[PDB]
Amino acid sequence: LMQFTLPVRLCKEIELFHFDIGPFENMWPGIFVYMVHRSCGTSCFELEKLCRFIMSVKKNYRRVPYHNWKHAVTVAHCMYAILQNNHTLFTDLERKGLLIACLCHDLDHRGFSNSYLQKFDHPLAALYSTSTMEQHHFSQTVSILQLEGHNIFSTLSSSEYEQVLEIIRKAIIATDLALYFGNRKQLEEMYQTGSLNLNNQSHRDRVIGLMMTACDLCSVTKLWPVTKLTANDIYAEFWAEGDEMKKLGIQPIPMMDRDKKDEVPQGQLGFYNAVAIPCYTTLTQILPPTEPLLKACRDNLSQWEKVIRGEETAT
Ligand SMILES: CN(C)C(=O)c1nn(C)cc1NC(=O)c1nc(C2CC2)ccc1Nc1cncnc1
Ligand SMILES: [Mg+2]
Ligand SMILES: [Zn+2]
Repeated sequence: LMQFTLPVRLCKEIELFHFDIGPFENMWPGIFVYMVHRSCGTSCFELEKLCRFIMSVKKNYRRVPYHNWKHAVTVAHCMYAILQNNHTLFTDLERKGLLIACLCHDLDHRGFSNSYLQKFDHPLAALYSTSTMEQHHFSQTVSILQLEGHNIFSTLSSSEYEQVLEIIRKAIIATDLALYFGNRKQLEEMYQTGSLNLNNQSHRDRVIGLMMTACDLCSVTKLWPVTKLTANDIYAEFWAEGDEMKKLGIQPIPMMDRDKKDEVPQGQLGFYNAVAIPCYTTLTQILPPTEPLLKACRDNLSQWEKVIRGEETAT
């Protein structure tokens, strides 16, 4: 067989949750295939269809500061690390579907929130009244799957194809952060009452939802220099959206106002406490080997505190 390999440093460090995929775009499809071959298997996908699918997905991501091709592969790699360290817990269809869900989860993102689309009266807001962008991301995934020579699931039965698409659909919808709050609360009680049951499909759905949120935010789980630089990229988008809110004569929320740039360290503090820490805490309870995500999330929370006390800088 033709096995995918990586340089020595990458081969070792890709197994770490805090791996950064690096600045060479041309290496990211190779890295994604390697992760697919090792987490799923070399026979999960025809290599020629996968490559065509990968390059078609890449083409349908946009040149935006944060919600771009690099973010898709990064999110997929966080899922890879969760799968390799919990390998006994997941089905064949789930390994197949989830890495693909992660690659496709922000397809055709123009760098604007569901809220901006509602206030702008974007046509997508008419079509999908909730999880607007996320329903578009799924719609874009299905389009690509339906291109000639792009059916990477061609060997699945009709009912399997439908299950894996349903895994992908729910995984992509779960990245709507507005749904994460409710989902984490439900999973918290379920765990603390001992009712959570991984043979319960509606419970699997919620756990995978939580893995998708964890994967989606995994930029807060990287070494500090990666986390700090990546924060410029998301705020570059938040600020462009705030400008656009102002153009509609609407005051943006604080994190999207580029005039409130000096309040980023406190807004980050707010975000780690209200969102990130709860997220990885609950994920660590349910999947103990996902610990290093929460550790690295706490370490970066500590770094934002150092920035607020002026012991560290945010260039
Ligand atoms: C709901 N709330 C309160 C928020 O979304 C929120 N409020 N503030 C003040 C910041 C927020 N979010 C982010 O910073 C953020 N969001 C996403 C998701 C929503 C798009 C992802 C990463 C984020 N950060 C980040 C990224 N890469 C490196 N380091 C940090
Ligand atoms: Mg998204
Ligand atoms: Zn995302």
